[PDB]
Amino acid sequence: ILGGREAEAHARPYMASVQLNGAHLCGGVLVAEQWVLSAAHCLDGKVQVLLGAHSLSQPEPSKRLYDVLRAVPHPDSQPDTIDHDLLLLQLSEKATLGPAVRPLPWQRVDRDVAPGTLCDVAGWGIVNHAGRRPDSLQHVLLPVLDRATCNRRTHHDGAITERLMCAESNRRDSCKGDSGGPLVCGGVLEGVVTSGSRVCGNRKKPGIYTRVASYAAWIDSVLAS
Ligand SMILES: C[C@@H](NC(=O)[C@@H]1C[C@H]2C[C@H]2N1C(=O)Cn1nc(C(N)=O)c2ccncc21)c1cccc(Cl)c1F
Repeated sequence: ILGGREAEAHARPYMASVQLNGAHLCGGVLVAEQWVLSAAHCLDGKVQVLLGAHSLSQPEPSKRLYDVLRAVPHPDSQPDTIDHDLLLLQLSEKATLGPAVRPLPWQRVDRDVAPGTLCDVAGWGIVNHAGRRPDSLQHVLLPVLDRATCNRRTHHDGAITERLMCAESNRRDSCKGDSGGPLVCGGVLEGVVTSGSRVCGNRKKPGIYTRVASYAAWIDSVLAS
């Protein structure tokens, strides 16, 4: 997260770190007892999910690392595109829920949110241009950027489909390692940080997030498998 601040520890109990050989790979979001939603491009290394965490490195009572029974990339995702950029990770078992570990309800109405709606993105992604990686969860409050402005020639030039949304990227932004993490608006999961490479912190190139409501049938179908 560029230009953010350290998040209050365990105040987002749905935040997950998707890990590869015990190193942070992507954000994720606990959406069901046994399921973490993330981004398609995040993923034969050992993939785990860390829940209840603030620090990646430090012992915390709430911290628990879950093996993953199944990784289910969206079957229409493709490298070289950020369409359908979701990933569902079935944990080994139902996560132990408590104050620091709780599923986040996700948006089912497939309608756009208000322009400028202040949403919250958290992650363990890079925090500056040199690539400094934070130990502790960061977050940033970002206003939603309407899709029309996001698609202007000087911006993302028509690339933003109705299944995607944008937020402002003006020095504050998601960045590398934030992919797969939550964009939370009005207390509900609205979007998932995309996981294609993109410039961070450039106000002319907004952050892109996948609209979970647009993918309800997919999510429902995979969570009930
Ligand atoms: C392990 C490795 N993880 C990744 O590269 C993940 C894993 C794989 C999906 C792709 N990834 C991304 O981040 C993709 N991505 N998304 C955004 C975005 N939306 O702004 C972005 C902007 C710029 N470049 C890549 C970007 C990592 C390297 C260094 C530090 C950290 Cl903290 C870290 F996690």
